[PDB]
Amino acid sequence: PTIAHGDGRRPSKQRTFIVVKNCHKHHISTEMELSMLDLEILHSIPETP
Amino acid sequence: NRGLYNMVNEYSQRLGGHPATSNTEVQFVVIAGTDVFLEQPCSFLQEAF
Repeated sequence: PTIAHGDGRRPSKQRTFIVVKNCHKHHISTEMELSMLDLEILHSIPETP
Repeated sequence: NRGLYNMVNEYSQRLGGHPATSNTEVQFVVIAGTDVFLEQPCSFLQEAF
């Protein structure tokens, strides 16, 4: 909104702002390793202590 | 030259006996100036520091 005036100016009419904000993106990632000797025997079934 | 009741009325009555424009590169004089808020006590009592 604005103020009306008594004295002379060229007054602004009803202003109205439209402002948009776009999103960001963040792509966080890391890397782990796993030995195949801990993956083959993981994918087997043992019967030995 | 007028009396003390007249002197501070004429200093308070939005006279702008020697005004200036607020935001310009080189100092001017305002014409049709009512939006700018300015009084000059140096121009009221005729003295510089």
